[PDB]
Amino acid sequence: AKMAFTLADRVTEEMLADKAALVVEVVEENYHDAPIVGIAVVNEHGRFFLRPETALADPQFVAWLGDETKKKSMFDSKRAAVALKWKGIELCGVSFDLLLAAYLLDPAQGVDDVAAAAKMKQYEAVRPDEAVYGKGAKRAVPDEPVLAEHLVRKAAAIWELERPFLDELRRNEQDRLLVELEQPLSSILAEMEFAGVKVDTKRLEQMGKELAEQLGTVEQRIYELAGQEFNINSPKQLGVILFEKLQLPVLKKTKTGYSTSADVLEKLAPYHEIVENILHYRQLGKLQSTYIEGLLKVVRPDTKKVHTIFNQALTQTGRLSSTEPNLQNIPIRLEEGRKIRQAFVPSESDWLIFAADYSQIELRVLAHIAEDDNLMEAFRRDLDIHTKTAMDIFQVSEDEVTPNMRRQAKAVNFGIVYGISDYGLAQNLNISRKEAAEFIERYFESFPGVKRYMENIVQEAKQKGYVTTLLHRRRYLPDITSRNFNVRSFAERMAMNTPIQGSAADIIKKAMIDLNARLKEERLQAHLLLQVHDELILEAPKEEMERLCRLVPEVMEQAVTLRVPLKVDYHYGSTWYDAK
DNA sequence: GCGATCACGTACGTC
DNA sequence: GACGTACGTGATCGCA
Ligand SMILES: OC[C@H]1O[C@@](CO)(O[C@H]2O[C@H](CO)[C@@H](O)[C@H](O)[C@H]2O)[C@@H](O)[C@@H]1O
Ligand SMILES: OC[C@H]1O[C@@](CO)(O[C@H]2O[C@H](CO)[C@@H](O)[C@H](O)[C@H]2O)[C@@H](O)[C@@H]1O
Ligand SMILES: [Mg+2]
Repeated sequence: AKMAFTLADRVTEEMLADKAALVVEVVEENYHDAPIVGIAVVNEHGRFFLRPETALADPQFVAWLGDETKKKSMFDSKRAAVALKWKGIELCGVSFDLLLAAYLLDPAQGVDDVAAAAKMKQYEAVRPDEAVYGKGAKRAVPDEPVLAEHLVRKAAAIWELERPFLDELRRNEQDRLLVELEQPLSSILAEMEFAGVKVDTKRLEQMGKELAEQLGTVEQRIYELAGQEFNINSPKQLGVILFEKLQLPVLKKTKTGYSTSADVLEKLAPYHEIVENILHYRQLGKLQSTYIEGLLKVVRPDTKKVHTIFNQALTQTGRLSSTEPNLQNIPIRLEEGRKIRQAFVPSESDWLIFAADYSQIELRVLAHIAEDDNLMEAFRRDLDIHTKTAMDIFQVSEDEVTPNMRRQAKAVNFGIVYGISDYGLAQNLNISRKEAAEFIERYFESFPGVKRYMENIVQEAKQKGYVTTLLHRRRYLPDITSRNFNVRSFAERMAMNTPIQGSAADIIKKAMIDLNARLKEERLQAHLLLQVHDELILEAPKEEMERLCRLVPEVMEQAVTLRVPLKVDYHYGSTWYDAK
């Protein structure tokens, strides 16, 4: 049972219709400067397979690819677009992306290939990529006959599934979400990934040296205090030294044995001097392994740039994720690790890094969605929200709020957003369950609208089977009806949190689209480099800083209109570290 | 039997 | 609440 198709040796005009399912196959997981192993086209005139070397060298085919009036339906068009950018070829006219369509229909399905998306509509006339290419290590491109049929079958599925997927998106009121938000964003992410972020490798290498020295020192000190050498990196070996040789108290256990998380070590520090050293060692080693060595491993030696890949179809809440390298988790909390940001620099001379971030976007979204009078007023006054929460739940004036009170109020705020339970809050604040329960109780008394929302949203998830965000993104919560307390509760926390985190995701994605349109209208050279959930990082000529200081915050603040204002802070400097 | 690879638990970096 | 990467350790793979 083979699918019919023409294995063309040359490109013909009927392969260039103004509507087609297109496959530009890039097998390598990381598609940056990666090989395109084959091309497949399916349109009204039939199915075709084209060898990349000839198709991509064909002026007509290249022109067709770049013609915005020639509409293409694809799966993961960003992958193709970026792989083509590295070859100096522009991809335009992508009007439908099955990966993004499937993602929006149900993020939980984990659709990562055409076959997985096709199975949603009982279409199985296509094989999963893994079945054709093999897993991880044994992952190889098969001979042409096998490759060609696979690409043609994927194109054929895309061709057949577009209407069905679009129809369901329409029924879900998500058609604009795909067409006006995710698809345009995909092209923007492609530009961002392709541009990359320049790295000062000399800076990183120098940091590595000083880290190595500091590690050697702490390393020896640890052995001295332990009275013997061992693999500090090993949980088993460490636990034995700490809880057996040194007799430290076992305050927490792990499914496998002794727990040695920083949370536990801090509590053990007063008992023995080795503890602080282990914590320090943990901090330095994390920086050395994950950020210094890890980063230098992925930097391109010729341009000294790192090109992350933003997974736009993975998170259950609509957020993006970042990989190889993950540029969404570069240190900042602690000064030592924060200095790593000094290594992220502008890509051109006399340019600067510009960073803009939303101020408390999640709590502002919560105020809007819950329509809580107290919380909305708080933001209308642009109050320090943690101080305000402390005043309310602890019943004191502003000048009566102590640093510890603000710290705990802040913990409660993070918890309320996470739909946190009394135990979750108790664990984070390191207090009792009942105590944590009282804080939550006081919070709801001060913010009745929020309590009402949390109650109503859980019931809505139960009734509808899912919850939605401002721009109609959805997340199914089948566990919401489980008779298992733990499972159901987790589903409830997700019901309370997804509309918040998800709506914040919708807003910044929209801001990105609005921003790029504005930058183009103004013909600024400034361009986006990264997005870190609630912040946008750009780079631009130093001469554009003044215009960006007004333009970026405004665009981000006006992306959507809520019942409370949106507020954006911004900074700029010679490096990402300096953009503070 | 021996690298190479895979599977999974633990810890920790971000918002 | 949402992520990704590095590590250690035990198990399984691919071949003789
Ligand atoms: O191209 C990104 C896009 O591809 C998927 C598979 O459909 O993920 C692949 O590529 C990522 C980037 O290298 C890898 O992290 C991932 O392991 C690989 O399967 C989608 O999830 C993603 O949206
Ligand atoms: O007072 C009930 C209160 O409990 C929550 C969980 O904190 O939900 C429970 O009770 C509901 C009945 O009203 C069930 O639908 C739900 O499954 C059960 O967990 C709150 O949502 C509710 O306000
Ligand atoms: Mg912020």
